[PDB]
Amino acid sequence: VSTGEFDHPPFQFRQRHTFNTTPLHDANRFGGRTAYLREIGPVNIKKQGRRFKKDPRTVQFNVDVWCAQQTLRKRWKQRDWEVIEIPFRLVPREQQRVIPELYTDIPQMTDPARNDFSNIRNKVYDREELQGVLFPAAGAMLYPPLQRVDKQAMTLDKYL
Amino acid sequence: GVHRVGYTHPSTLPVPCAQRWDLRLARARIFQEYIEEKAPGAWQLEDERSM
Amino acid sequence: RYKASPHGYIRHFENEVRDLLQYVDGVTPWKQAQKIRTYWEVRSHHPMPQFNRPEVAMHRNTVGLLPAHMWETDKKTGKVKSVKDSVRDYQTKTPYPKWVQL
Amino acid sequence: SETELVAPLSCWTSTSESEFSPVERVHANDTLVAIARRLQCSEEALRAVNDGITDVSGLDFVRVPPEARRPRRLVEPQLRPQAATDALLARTIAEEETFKLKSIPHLPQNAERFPHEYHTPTSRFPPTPSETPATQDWMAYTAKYLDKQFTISAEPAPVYNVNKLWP
Amino acid sequence: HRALADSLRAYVEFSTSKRVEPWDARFKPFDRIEKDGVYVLMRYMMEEKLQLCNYH
Amino acid sequence: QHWHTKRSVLSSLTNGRTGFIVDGPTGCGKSALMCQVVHFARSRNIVTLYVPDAKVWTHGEWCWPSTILPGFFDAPDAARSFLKYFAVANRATLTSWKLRCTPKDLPTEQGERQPQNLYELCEWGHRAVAPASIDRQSVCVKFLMDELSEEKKLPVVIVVDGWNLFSHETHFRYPHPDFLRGLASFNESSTDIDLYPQELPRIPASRLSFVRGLNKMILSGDDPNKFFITCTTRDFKPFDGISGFPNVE
Amino acid sequence: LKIAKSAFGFYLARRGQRKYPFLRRPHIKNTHSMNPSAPYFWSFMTAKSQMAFLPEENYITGDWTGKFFVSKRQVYTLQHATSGAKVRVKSFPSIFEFNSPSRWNIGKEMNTLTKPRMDLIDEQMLTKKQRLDYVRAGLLPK
Ligand SMILES: Nc1nc2c(ncn2[C@@H]2O[C@H](COP(=O)(O)OP(=O)(O)OP(=O)(O)O)[C@@H](O)[C@H]2O)c(=O)[nH]1
Ligand SMILES: [Mg+2]
Repeated sequence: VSTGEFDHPPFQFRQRHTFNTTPLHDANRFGGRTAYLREIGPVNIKKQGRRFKKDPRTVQFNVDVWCAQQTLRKRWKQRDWEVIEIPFRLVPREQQRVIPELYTDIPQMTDPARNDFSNIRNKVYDREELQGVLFPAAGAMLYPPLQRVDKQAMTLDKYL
Repeated sequence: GVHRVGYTHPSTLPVPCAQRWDLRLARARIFQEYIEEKAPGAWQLEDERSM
Repeated sequence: RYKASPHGYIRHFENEVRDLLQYVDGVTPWKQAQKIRTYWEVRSHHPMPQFNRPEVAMHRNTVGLLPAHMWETDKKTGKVKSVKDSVRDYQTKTPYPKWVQL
Repeated sequence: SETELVAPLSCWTSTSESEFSPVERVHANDTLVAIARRLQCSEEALRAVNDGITDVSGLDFVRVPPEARRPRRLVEPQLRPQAATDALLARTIAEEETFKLKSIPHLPQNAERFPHEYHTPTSRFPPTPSETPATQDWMAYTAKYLDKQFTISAEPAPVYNVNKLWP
Repeated sequence: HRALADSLRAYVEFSTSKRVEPWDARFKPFDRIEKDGVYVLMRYMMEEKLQLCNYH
Repeated sequence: QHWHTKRSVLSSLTNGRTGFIVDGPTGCGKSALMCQVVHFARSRNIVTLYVPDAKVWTHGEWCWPSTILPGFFDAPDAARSFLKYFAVANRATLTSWKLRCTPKDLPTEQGERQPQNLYELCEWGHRAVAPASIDRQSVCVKFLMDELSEEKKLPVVIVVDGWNLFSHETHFRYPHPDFLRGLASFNESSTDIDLYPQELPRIPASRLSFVRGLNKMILSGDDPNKFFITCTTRDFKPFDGISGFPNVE
Repeated sequence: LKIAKSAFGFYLARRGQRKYPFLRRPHIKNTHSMNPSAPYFWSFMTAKSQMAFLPEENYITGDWTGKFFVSKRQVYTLQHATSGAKVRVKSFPSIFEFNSPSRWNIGKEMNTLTKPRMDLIDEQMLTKKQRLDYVRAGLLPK
């Protein structure tokens, strides 16, 4: 549901900088990438040009690679986590099952019987709850345990 | 980040377990699979348009 | 004559590949295959075989790359007027790469 | 004058001795009981070859009894023996000796100096930068470059494998 | 041949020689007075490198 | 306002934590609620830090290594503007404040005065010609926070809008180590800094000298003098699983 | 076609100035093949990798009587210069010879050493009308 532009504008009569119109390879499109596509100047057709830069299919392919990079980039900035490979024994009760690979079965609910329905795929675990498991060697806990909020405590929002 | 990919042999863990890369080599023997050594880790790009 | 024959993609042809290799190797004297050159071995005798294109390393070009002794310059402009002849005085211990004996 | 001959691959005979690994690796958690169960041995037989050892904690490798039911094979069986592939190449291997070919250089002498010039057609973008010693996390970096009396040399490293590119 | 020789000479002479500053000073963080901000960051940490690459 | 009397009441109202963090969706009352708290606090004449937008620190113009704290960092522009407005907002109370620990030797230009107040100190921080302002502000922020943590009787209200920016990494990354080692040619140093860009680990906000000061007050007990009424910001760009390029108009 | 410069003048239609899909024009006429670049010298209209072997056409493949011209994708090799043997290429009107050998040629394909469209024009291969049209464009003097 993005508002951004995913399509390169079609070649036509030369666009110029106007109210309501900008040049085709103007620096403001695709975050200035259009540099890669630009033949500057009053191009002399017969003698000069770089053919791929006016070609619709080629140009659009390039733009599509750039969009893909944008999405990839933002999906990785979106991660706060690493995948760690933990032996079956030591893992929390919810993962003790079989977990079909991606796009293999129906998107899968973590624990329907305990009232948790969410993708097991996207469930993220706290480095602090897995401490005993991930750093057994260390003796004394490296990360201090999470402090949690009493939801039965009388605090400012309960009006007391 | 620029890092060294790393592998922990199961004999060295404080519980033996089957490492995903090892499994990957199994899968490569079974369906004979070219493992591209120079495949850049940074270049995962799904094809947005069709996917 | 009645064989199971692989089809389509080249992977499926494992047997055939081995045979094609065996055959090729058997038929093809090293004496002859010596003589096939790679572009860089050939270009090694061009007077300026190595420099950086502008995309990545351009600023790493050195003035030491230029074969200035090969040409003739104008003092005022700083421009190349003529080029000396390359071939007559050209000495090399390596017309072919060092490992090629014909 | 030349000293020996090597038999063609079809003439080779395999022995249990050459085929199965004599020795076994020891896991961190290992007991003699565990190892024996893994190799199907009786525990006493495992002791016998290993000199009545009791605790295995100080050992990389334990010697395996011939009595063992499940051994490891020394090398993957479905692998092709090198004698076969070299039988494919026989003429070439004789020519290698005739012409006294030690090496055929793939790249020109100075090639690493020009990064964008020699791109083999197996090479892929984006290029990877050479590694750097302390870079993997802020604590390591800080310890090595910024503040050098910093006590924690790296941020706690989970003993299990962390897959940084994933999937 | 001489057109080529000469243009190689020119190309390398350009790669080797210095250039004008690449950044547009009309915007930020570059407009800032040369004694502060990015320019401080440049004078003390990046200067040597910026000169090695000749402001290409 | 008078906490020392009400200590039990207060501590039960936050349940032992040091103040609150207000959270919600984008665009509900959060930043506004913080404004109001600053109004209530300052009208009642309490000493108040107000960071109106946290992004001026963690996502900044630029980032200097701090001068006297090894291994930490500054946002020099954020810091300077802060030292300025903090001083002029609290000037009444801050002029009564005497310095329990700051060196009495501070470097000073001819015709200028050694600070005897917290106000005087903050003044000393931001009034200088650049570049001097830059190192002065580092020293000054370190000592300011060291002074704040040492005051146990005078209520102090710290309002930070967008705390959630202070609790993770800033958008600055540690300089590539080859900026630190000096160089002859790019030709062969075995260096890539000019060839390829690369990401180095982000600098965590907790390594900003300012945020260090605050965290020091939160985490150490034996500071029940201080109240953090703090806020969250969800102002982030939208991302739904594909992104095109934003139309700049 | 209007004028028949070859047999195909009879068989082919021009279809005005008609557009073909990208990089497929029926007839490969490489006007650009000699198009000077100092910085791109080794990447332009040459092999995409310097580890590629020279083409078929640098080698004598079979039992030959001899050839008239060598192909134009043949690459100029130090021996082309040194050996002092005939090196011909088929260009128009007839054939171009490399007579004056230089090392500056080495490592490029003869495509690149032979100017396809010469600044030189024969007035005798031109109709009086065509000569007029070449004077309009400011090529021929008159
Ligand atoms: N007068 C008044 N105006 C409010 C109040 N809450 C919201 N507004 C108005 O509505 C806007 C809501 O914007 P913010 O309060 O900045 O939204 P926010 O919760 O800080 O959301 P993010 O910063 O985007 O995480 C404000 O700019 C105010 O103009 C309120 O409690 N009193
Ligand atoms: Mg807000």
